[PDB]
Amino acid sequence: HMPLDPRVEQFLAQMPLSLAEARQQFKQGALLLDQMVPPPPVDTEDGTVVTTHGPVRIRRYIPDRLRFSHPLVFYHGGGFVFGDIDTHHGLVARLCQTVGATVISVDYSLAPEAKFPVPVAECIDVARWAAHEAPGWGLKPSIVVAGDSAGGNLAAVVSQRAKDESLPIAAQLLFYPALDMVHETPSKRDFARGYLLEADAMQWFGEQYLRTPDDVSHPWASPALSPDLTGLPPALVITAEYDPLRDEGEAYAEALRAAGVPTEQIRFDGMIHGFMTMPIFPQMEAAIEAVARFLERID
Ligand SMILES: O=[N+]([O-])c1ccc(O)cc1
Ligand SMILES: O=[N+]([O-])c1ccc(O)cc1
Repeated sequence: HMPLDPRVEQFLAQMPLSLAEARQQFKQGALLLDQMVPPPPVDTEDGTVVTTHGPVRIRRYIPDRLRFSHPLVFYHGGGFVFGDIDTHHGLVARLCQTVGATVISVDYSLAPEAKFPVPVAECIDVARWAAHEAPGWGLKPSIVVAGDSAGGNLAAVVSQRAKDESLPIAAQLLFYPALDMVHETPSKRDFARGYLLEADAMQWFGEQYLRTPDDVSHPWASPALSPDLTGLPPALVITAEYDPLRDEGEAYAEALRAAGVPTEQIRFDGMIHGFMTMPIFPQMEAAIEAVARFLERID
């Protein structure tokens, strides 16, 4: 369908290890993008949450002007293997300042050192911590969960587990999430080479994160498999046109909508996976404005 965005096209055309080296390479790429398009200044405070699987470092972002009445809890992407609070600073800083929201960015345990479902547990525990702390920040105790890619998987799973875990969640923001590790979709078949997120990489991420191949069918790995989506938190689902994960994201949004979940589904045309941590693309800021607009309607 639609042409590639021009800046995206140029980026792809200009594109060209041990685990430690690969993690460093990912961090170096994130730094370079931040150097090209610097993040907004923002007040932050570091801390550590005691979870059921150990200490999890967090960073709380405080907006210049607080305008949104729920804390956001943000889970970074990176295939469950890469990324951290610093790689996703450019996005989180902008979410904080544009929405005018307190944001808790989470440094959950990475694979393969920690395996499925450890980060899911951690992410629930941090969300619960935030809900407990919210009144002392002058906020409502119901949280908004958010994440990109693998982080969007975590946000979606936390949301599905929330009622069972007595966790109050007001909304879920899924940025090009991974949701279905079982089924091939047309986008996954057709866009899995040459658009930054590759088939070989996704297979390797699964090998690092999952305990055994059978885990693909577990709903905490593949939340799109869950048959009952009724009563789940209001959902914003942002996809990229030329992303292998596009179709599972959009299908999940359709399923949420049909289950009576208030859902906004936005495809950014001509875009690729990862664009909301790539500030060289104006669509990153457009999508952050979509977040602000969506969250305005929650209260
Ligand atoms: O393991 N997986 O299926 C994944 C996980 C993350 C991602 O960005 C793509 C695929
Ligand atoms: O690490 N593992 O056990 C795996 C995980 C996923 C897969 O598709 C095959 C093997």
